[PDB]
Amino acid sequence: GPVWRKHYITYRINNYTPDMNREDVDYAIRKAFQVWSNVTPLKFSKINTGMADILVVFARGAHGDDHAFDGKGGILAHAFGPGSGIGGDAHFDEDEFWTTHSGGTNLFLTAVHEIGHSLGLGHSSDPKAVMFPTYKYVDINTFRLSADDIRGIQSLYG
Ligand SMILES: CC(C)C[C@@H](NS(=O)(=O)c1ccc(-c2ccccc2)cc1)C(=O)O
Ligand SMILES: [Ca+2]
Ligand SMILES: [Ca+2]
Ligand SMILES: [Ca+2]
Ligand SMILES: [Zn+2]
Ligand SMILES: [Zn+2]
Repeated sequence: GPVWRKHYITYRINNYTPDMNREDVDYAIRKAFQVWSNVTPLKFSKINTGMADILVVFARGAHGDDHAFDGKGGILAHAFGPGSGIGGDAHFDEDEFWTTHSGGTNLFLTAVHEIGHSLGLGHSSDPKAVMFPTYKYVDINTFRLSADDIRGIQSLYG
């Protein structure tokens, strides 16, 4: 599948969930990109204007693509693989309740998984991997990529 053919990648947060403090949204997404730059040659930068490689969106229901959201629960988020336009973009379901913690849905952990998709990673069958296809909460202050995640991303970059 496609991969980014460049080392400097930009992102942009299109809008903010009302579920969280703004600076906490900024930090969760930043930390989530950091998980992947930790183990690859990629560098991620947040821009506040113009076109970014990865647009970060909060939206509910039908939101202008072919991956409608489904209300609270079920699908939490989705992301497009590397490429032009909507490629790379990561959408988060506003009908979920995003948090910094174990309540509602953890935005950081979700974003790590979704940014894996934005970078061109598929799913792992290992329940310990962040790329396992089903959301499972782990403590975020001690989060670490599984060895399966690392081999997956390192198969694509670096
Ligand atoms: C359009 C969707 C069907 C695909 C999407 N779905 S998801 O919201 O169910 C999702 C989100 C996060 C995870 C996840 C798994 C492990 C750790 C952290 C997040 C898994 C599934 C996904 O796999 O990213
Ligand atoms: Ca949902
Ligand atoms: Ca894009
Ligand atoms: Ca919400
Ligand atoms: Zn979408
Ligand atoms: Zn997934």
